[PDB]
Amino acid sequence: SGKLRLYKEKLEGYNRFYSIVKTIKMVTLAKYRAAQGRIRTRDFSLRYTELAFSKPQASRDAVVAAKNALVYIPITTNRGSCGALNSNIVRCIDSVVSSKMVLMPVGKRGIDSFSKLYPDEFRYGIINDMKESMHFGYATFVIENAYEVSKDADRYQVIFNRFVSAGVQRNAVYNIPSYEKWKEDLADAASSDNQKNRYLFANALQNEEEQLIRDFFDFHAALAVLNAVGENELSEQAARLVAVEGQLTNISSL
Amino acid sequence: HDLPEGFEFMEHKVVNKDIHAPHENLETLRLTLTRQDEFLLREEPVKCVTVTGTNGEYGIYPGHAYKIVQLNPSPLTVEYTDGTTKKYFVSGGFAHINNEGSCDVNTVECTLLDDLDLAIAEKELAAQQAALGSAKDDKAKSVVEIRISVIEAVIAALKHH
Amino acid sequence: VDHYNVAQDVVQMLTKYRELQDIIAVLGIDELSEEDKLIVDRARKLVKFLSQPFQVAEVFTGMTGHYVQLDDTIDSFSGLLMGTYDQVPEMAFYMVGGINSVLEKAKKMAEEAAELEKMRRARV
Amino acid sequence: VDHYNVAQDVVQMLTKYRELQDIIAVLGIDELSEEDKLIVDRARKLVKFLSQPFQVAEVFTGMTGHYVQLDDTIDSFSGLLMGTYDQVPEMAFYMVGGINSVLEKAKKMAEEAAELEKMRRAR
Amino acid sequence: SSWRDHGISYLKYLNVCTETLHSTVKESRRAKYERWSKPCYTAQRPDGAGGQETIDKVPIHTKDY
Amino acid sequence: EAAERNPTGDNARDRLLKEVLALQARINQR
Amino acid sequence: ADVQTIPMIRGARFVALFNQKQPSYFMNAIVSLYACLNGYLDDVKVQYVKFYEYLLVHRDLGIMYGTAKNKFFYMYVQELNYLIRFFTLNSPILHGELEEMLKQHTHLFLQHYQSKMNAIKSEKDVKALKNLLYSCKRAV
Ligand SMILES: O=c1ccn([C@@H]2O[C@H](COP(=O)(O)OP(=O)(O)OP(=O)(O)O)[C@@H](O)[C@H]2O)c(=O)[nH]1
Repeated sequence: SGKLRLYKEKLEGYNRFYSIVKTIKMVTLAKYRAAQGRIRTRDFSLRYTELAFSKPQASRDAVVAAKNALVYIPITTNRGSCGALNSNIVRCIDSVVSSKMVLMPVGKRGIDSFSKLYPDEFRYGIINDMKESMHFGYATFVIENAYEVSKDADRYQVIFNRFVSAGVQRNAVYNIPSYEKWKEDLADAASSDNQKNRYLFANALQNEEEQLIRDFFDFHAALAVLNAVGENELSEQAARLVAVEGQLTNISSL
Repeated sequence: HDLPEGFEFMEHKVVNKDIHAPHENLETLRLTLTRQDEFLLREEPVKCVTVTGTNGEYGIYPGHAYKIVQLNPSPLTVEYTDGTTKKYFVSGGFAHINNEGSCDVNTVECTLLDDLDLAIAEKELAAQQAALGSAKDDKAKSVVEIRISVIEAVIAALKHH
Repeated sequence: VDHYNVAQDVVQMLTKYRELQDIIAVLGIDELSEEDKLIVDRARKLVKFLSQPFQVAEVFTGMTGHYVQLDDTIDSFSGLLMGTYDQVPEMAFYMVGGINSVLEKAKKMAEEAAELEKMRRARV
Repeated sequence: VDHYNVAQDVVQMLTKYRELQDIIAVLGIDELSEEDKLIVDRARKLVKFLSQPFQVAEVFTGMTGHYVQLDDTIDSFSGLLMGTYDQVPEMAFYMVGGINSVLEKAKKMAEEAAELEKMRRAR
Repeated sequence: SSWRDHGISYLKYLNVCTETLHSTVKESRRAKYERWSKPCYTAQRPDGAGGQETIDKVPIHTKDY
Repeated sequence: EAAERNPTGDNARDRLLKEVLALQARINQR
Repeated sequence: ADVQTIPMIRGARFVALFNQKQPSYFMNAIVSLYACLNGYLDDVKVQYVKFYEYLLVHRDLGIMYGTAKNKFFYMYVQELNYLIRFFTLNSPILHGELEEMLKQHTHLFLQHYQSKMNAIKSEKDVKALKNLLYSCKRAV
């Protein structure tokens, strides 16, 4: 009859969908493994970047104290089906809502999600085609656009996903204060006994010219952005596997 | 609600020696050569490293004073205690030298001098020279000058040895 | 007129949510539009809110039954549709009477969550 | 021989397009390769080019019908298969007759689009 | 040297240097290295019609510097 | 200015909603 | 099933105009369809299409604001239904006055109503507007 053939066609369509999703899983796992090589080569580029920007600070004073623009650069994936990464990033942004907040998200999903929720705190977004390897030029483009969005910005907070393991993708933050505040903190560390761990570093920077210091600041900011995007891509590939597995289970149940 | 900081996931921290501490005689330097958030050497003990900074060449041996160097497009030499020399070429970046016996060289691009070729550099240099005359404006002239300087440095490094 | 309008709005929301469930059950909630997520959340709250403990099923439900007035139902559903209760947790609407019961259950849940957060923080 | 070859090619392309529709629904057109995008475009043009206004359904459609000669159909479909009309807009093949009608409709579409652009330009 | 006077930043100088260095690489290895310099990034804002209005805040290619 | 010169069930719902929102904000703080 | 083009702008308003509770007189229905067809509702929000239609049919903005210069073509002249059926709307006898009436109605509606409707924020006013729109859906 027709209803019997209707169910037969529906089952055939589900089988085709399952096969396509399985191929997607294989392709994603290929890039997961292919770009799994980063794990051996990471965790050593950003060593003096820690000294430059790593500071244990409260989450309130740093927010309320500032009266200039607070730039935020959330990292988001172009294609959906990644998982809960974008949702968690949006939640983190929502918890930090302020009159000074400015958004320059990354990825199509981030743009489409922050344009509607935050229309008056959104200027424009950056998009990269996942064709080449995440390189320094992309990070420089992001930093230049962030500066042009708000040059008199108190800080530039980058929110990304850290791929701890195949099944653990936490949310991590890089804070990049303004050149003036960074200079003040550096001078305080160099002179005062406080910040004893950065004393040598600050004094070494002071001895050099100011153009070199500015280049150092920009260079390490770009390195942090590069690290963020790379970890986000790896987390996206892994995170993507979970979503694809969930879709496969749903299709099998259907 | 308190988000972590990406630096907490990196446990290979930087060891800074204290001001009022005894001196130690070191025979090896821990080098850390990095390109685009990727390392080629992981705290490798080497006899010395020669890096071409903006002011001039620097020969870093164990115990060198704490310093920051802004690199320029140039060769970088690494000589091990065994007596083996390894030569890279860098396009830019920074070199952080610590008095505790470490040297972190973070470059935008660090590639083996062998990977580079001569004829390619010559033809690219000729093209850049031809385009310099037809530079659209001052900015194009400066960019072409930058490229020509890089190519000349590469050619000089190749011809040296 | 208000009763009719509220009923029609609820039916439209439920119909749209049922349509969206077909996509949700295959791909996932994260594959929806920004406003589609809002519709899904409101419709889930509506579905939970429609439940009610009967005074005769206290043995099976283990909860005191409720008797909701007609006006109270209309007012509560009209308020929920407007979105003034978006902050209230979804489970606050499950097995309750009018809107006041929803708010009381939400307050109790908030107190429990605050106690748990205090215990976790003190553990540091 | 030409008629048989053209018919078989059309059938094969339509079958391939039907197969690719599932991938498009799951992945998306952007995810397909360039070799597949060309097939998709040609298959869509073929699907719309099979439609024809009949001289007896003028009331239903509101347009004059067409009578396409056998040779004209073979030539038009053969040209479409090999990409001779890859730059023609897709809608130019919808509810038309031979290839001449396709070109005339494409010209009309271009003229109206230019008029719309001029109207926007003045604004 | 003379690029600072024209407003060119340090990061653009680094990108130009890396691109030239990659162009100087042998034929075999370039296939890898060229993947670290090809620009594939763009700036977009969603308009009312839905078109992705492209921004010109920063140049993408080196020739545009 | 002229307006100034010239001169409860729903309140309970507003009070309860305000209390719930205050609690949900307090838990997020600490 | 697959960019606010003219077909997409007018299709939504046509779908909005198809909601009815009681049969509509031929003159009112044809006039409303003609107005929506010629882009007279492009500037009107989809939510306000029914209110616009109700004002067009049961009210006359031109007479209300004293800007009506038409001689015979008014929506309150129910005898125009047969004249429209005989000659059609796209005829020189009726087309000029029809366009003039539609232009005047669109201008007056937009100016005097849609500006205020878009400026409502109060909960009381929002609820009143929602009730008004729902009543309009069931009135024309
Ligand atoms: O007028 C000046 C003074 C100082 N400087 C710069 O300040 C820094 C002071 O640096 P030092 O004086 O501390 O070190 P150094 O002798 O080893 O210097 P280099 O060979 O490494 O350069 C050096 O980098 C010097 O070039 C100027 O560029 N211009």
